Amino acid sequence: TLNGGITDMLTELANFEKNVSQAIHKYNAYRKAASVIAKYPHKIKSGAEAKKLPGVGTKIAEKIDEFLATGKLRKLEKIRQDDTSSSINFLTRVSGIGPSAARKFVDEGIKTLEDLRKNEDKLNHHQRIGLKYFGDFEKRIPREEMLQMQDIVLNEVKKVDSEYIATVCGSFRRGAESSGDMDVLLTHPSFTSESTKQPKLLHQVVEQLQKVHFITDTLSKGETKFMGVCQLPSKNDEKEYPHRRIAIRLIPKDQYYCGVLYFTGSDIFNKNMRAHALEKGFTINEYTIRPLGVTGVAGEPLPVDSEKDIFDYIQWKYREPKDRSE
DNA sequence: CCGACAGCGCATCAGC
DNA sequence: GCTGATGCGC
DNA sequence: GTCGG
Ligand SMILES: O=c1ccn([C@H]2C[C@H](O)[C@@H](COP(=O)(O)NP(=O)(O)OP(=O)(O)O)O2)c(=O)[nH]1
Ligand SMILES: [Cl-]
Ligand SMILES: [Cl-]
Ligand SMILES: [Cl-]
Ligand SMILES: [Cl-]
Ligand SMILES: [Mg+2]
Ligand code: NA
Ligand code: NA
Repeated sequence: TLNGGITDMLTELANFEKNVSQAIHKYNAYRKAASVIAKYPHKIKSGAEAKKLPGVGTKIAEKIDEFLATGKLRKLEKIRQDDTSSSINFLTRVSGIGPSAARKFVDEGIKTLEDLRKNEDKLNHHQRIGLKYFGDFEKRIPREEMLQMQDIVLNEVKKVDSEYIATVCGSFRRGAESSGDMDVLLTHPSFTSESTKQPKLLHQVVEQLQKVHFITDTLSKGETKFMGVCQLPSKNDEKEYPHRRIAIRLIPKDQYYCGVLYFTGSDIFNKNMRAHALEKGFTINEYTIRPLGVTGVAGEPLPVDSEKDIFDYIQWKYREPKDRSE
């Protein structure tokens, strides 16, 4: 946190652009600016010293100069005072409600937690669960809790079928001391890029996790992706753990390294890496890395046997998960 | 300038 | 019912 | 909002 103030300001700017102006590129520019300034190993002394970083342009440079001078940003003062903005911004904190739905509620005059609660009949399922656990979802997960959750998830998966491999990814895999949610990569040998020799693969696991009351709620669910709610069991007389977001992603087993690379993140590191891929003439997704032909179209999956081969293809030295926290 | 800016699964709706 | 577009999240 | 060509 050499520049906690600056990166905070840009995050806020990013959030405003995304949630209020629905200007998704401004949002990503601000987020890239914050990321790169966050790993910059010096206390920034000026807008111009910042301009030197890539992703920091002129507009962001003046803003940073303004911030270093006054301790703030007037553009943000105004935004904070603007009732309709703060309301829309607030509503997009409920899982399942984004910039559009938030703006639509605020039009109807639904602009607070109280308002949301008494208009529940107006929410889709996801939004309704998001609201249920609003408070809990605001809380981070200490890694110590993640270790307990991991041990539950992996042991219950092994119980359904010892063939499953479940790998906790996301910020946990990058060694963070706390995580927003839990992201779990799932593989079984019956599901490859060549075939689905068994159905319900994800269902079974979800079912087993619900049966032991680990999974309490479902936000959305398909054949290969689950997003719902879970809870550590508490002890006698013991106060309950908060409810936690959980993602479970079933990926073809012969496509694990591309899968674990994707799910390990961070989201900004994934973006940078994939952008660099395109520059090298490749496209990377959670399944494969493919070459782009002159025409532009993606070719056939290159052979991959380690996270590192993907790094090799695009001429990046390997970065351990802990160093992918952008 | 000016186009590109990562990639995609699931829920919901429109239009048929 | 379907596909295609959009919203929302990982 | 920023950047590469
Ligand atoms: O826009 C996204 C979002 C997520 N992802 C990936 C990478 C990421 O680490 C993973 C899990 O997504 P999260 O939303 O859980 N972010 P993360 O786990 O890295 O941080 P945290 O959970 O601690 O808030 O899925 C993307 O590639 N693009
Ligand atoms: Cl934009
Ligand atoms: Cl400010
Ligand atoms: Cl792979
Ligand atoms: Cl693919
Ligand atoms: Mg996570
Ligand atoms: Na720059
Ligand atoms: Na939200």
